[PDB]
Amino acid sequence: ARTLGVGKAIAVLTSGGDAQGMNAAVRAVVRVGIFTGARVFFVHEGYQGLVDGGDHIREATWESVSMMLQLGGTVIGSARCKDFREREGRLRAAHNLVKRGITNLCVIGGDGSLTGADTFRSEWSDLLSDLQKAGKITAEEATRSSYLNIVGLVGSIDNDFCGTDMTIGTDSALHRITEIVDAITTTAQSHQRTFVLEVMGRHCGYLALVTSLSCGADWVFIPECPPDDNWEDHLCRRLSETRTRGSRLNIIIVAEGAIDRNGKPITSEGVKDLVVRRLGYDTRVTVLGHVQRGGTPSAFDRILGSRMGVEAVMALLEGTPDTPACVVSLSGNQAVRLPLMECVQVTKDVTKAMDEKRFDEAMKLRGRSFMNNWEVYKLLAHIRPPAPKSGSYTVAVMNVGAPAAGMNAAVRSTVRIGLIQGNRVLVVHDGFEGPAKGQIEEAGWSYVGGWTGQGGSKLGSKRTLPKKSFEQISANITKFNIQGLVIIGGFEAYTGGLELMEGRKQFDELCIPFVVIPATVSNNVPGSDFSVGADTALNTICTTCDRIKQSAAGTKRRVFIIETMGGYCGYLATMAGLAAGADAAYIFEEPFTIRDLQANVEHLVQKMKTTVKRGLVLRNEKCNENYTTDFIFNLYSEEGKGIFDSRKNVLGHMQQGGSPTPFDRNFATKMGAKAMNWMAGKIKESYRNGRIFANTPDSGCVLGMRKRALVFQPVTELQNQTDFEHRIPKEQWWLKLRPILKILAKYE
Ligand SMILES: Nc1ncnc2c1ncn2[C@@H]1O[C@H](COP(=O)(O)OP(=O)(O)O)[C@@H](O)[C@H]1O
Ligand SMILES: Nc1ncnc2c1ncn2[C@@H]1O[C@H](COP(=O)(O)OP(=O)(O)O)[C@@H](O)[C@H]1O
Ligand SMILES: Nc1ncnc2c1ncn2[C@@H]1O[C@H](COP(=O)(O)OP(=O)(O)O)[C@@H](O)[C@H]1O
Repeated sequence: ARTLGVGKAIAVLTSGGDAQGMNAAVRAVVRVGIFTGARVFFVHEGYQGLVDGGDHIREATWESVSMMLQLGGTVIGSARCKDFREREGRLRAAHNLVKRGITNLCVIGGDGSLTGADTFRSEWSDLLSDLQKAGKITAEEATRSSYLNIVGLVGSIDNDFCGTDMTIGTDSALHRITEIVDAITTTAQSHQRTFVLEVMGRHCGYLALVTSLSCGADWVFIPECPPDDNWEDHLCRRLSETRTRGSRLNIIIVAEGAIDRNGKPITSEGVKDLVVRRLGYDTRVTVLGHVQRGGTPSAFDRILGSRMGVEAVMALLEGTPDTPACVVSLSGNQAVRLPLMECVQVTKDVTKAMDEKRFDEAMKLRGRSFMNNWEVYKLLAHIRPPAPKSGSYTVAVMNVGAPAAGMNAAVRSTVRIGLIQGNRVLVVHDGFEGPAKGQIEEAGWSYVGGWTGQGGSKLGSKRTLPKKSFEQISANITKFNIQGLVIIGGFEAYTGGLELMEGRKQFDELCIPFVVIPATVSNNVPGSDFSVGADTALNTICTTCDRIKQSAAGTKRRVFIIETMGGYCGYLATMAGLAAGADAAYIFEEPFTIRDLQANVEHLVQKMKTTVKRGLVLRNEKCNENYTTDFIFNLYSEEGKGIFDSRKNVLGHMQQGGSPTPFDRNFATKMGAKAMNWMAGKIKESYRNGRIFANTPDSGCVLGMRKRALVFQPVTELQNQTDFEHRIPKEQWWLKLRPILKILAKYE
């Protein structure tokens, strides 16, 4: 309760380099801290200000952190303080903390900033014994002894720190690198242009690799897996092969830290020389640099910051004199608290691992998804397909339902990995209306050329179901020889999937296996924590929310009521509501009585009266049939008659050809591969009599992200896990957030 951090005060601090999201993190720490009834002190300019003092440590006020969520970089400012690397420095800062009573330290930094704080709470003890030779009164110390616990949120655009699935800013970083390539690409038309982007990457190929998977990079260079002997030619033959195969351009991403087998760095510029001294085409080089670090923070990063924030402050109060250092982290999509040292003493271990030419090892400590992205990437950018024909299983891929950003990313993968396996792959136009009307065709390796970035649905999707036309489809699945189905779509994908099983009872043809890759703006599919194209939507809501809000700022003291999409699923609403820091986001999964609405409006008002000048009120397009937008609006209006102005617009259904964000492109890529892979199997094990017959419920699935790993779940199994009238899954991880969303809004 709010009786947790009373008689307790904490110092927050950025350190290291600006990472879009640090502000949101700070804000969280400030507010949740003040909320725990504790006191929060700012401490400007990284570890410096802590070393310095007085003027560098103002006390934080609630209002102090508004207008931050969306602001790039750090407002509490960061520095590089070399002073802190030595004891004297600490003696100095530690002095400054005990002088103000602060006993809790929040450090939002990185591999370094972290290990600094790390090796501080460490030898803090004697630091006190030392401060007693004169320093301060042993009385202001007696009761401020062994309780200086510290936690550390990892900000970092290179996302290298070991232990967390995402560091703050890297999504944003990814966005930047993408926007460029996005452009660098949509207009290179004019000669076989060959770009050479050099992205951030000390001793970490993450942004490097990922940017390559989204762009459809022709070649990459990553620290952890050096090209070893040969290659120039490899890359030439490559860039050369693709030349004849037809191509407007080439993109060769290069991690900064790009080295060769021997450690003697491969230079972006050198790559350029090569590609020209050999095949010679206008080959240019760009070196993004310190921009990747700016721009405004993405929904994810705004959100990740808020989450880590609270996790930090909590870890800070629940702290103890018998507990080790905390490093809140995202993991399996749930916040964890990992031991600081363990983390650092490891994240470090990956560099050594690399120092010694032990890259297989380096690649190991990175392990996770990394290794996959790697293998999957090489595969998809791959030279080309081997010897086809023969008794190759043939699969069909289709889209079903409302369109999404990522569908093309998914289809492209599904097909390619398909051909890499040696299987035939048909492509279906217009979801189920497809096998039915029979608009099916074979997809060659190019059919999906550079789709990865294209939004909307190249293939065509319709949310119509299949039952009413099994005759037709079964007829076609028999004529085209479809013997496996990969369905990319949303609730109708799942729903039409269940509709398939039933068919297995009446039709032999239907007795093939099928996977369902979730692609829905709304994130309403049972089976996964995230569908594809959700971020892309969620990232557009956020944007225009910020616009609407931070606009017409002339009228001053005004409130906006915004209605987001998502049917009955209040994911978008809830998430955006938290990313654009709205005072309230009325969603369906959490019913509200008018006694609430009031308590809620008799609340924004008390704010529009004092501190705040702009109000944000988000409402799910279905949170409730009577308390309509128009209801909420007028209620919010009248009630704020004197005090403020207020307008209300309905975003409605947009993102027509909305280009998928780096994350959706990746998510949609990792999957369509993971499925065409899994399907290779089921078609294998479902063959028995020179016929293929799946009639188990192991075939026919929905592939979803489940707190930590993808899992093929059987449709029939999810049924009692899903509300069908509202078309929303029954368990929704994110409802767990609402509270933290109401906290940052200063409620309860
Ligand atoms: N080993 C260390 N001991 C003490 N402070 C450190 C250490 N490493 C880094 N720092 C501090 O972290 C801040 C920035 O270091 P950097 O190496 O840039 O960390 P990061 O990679 O997390 O941004 C500076 O205040 C620096 O003094
Ligand atoms: N845009 C995002 N929206 C939601 N979660 C995200 C986003 N970006 C990263 N994450 C989180 O980071 C986790 C770990 O990512 P990871 O396994 O390394 O794959 P990638 O290499 O695609 O990040 C994702 O599974 C997800 O939980
Ligand atoms: N797109 C790419 N970017 C960077 N390296 C690549 C790419 N594609 C292939 N390679 C590298 O080519 C080398 C050989 O490719 P591989 O698939 O192992 O077949 P083979 O070893 O017979 O040439 C590997 O080191 C692989 O990492």
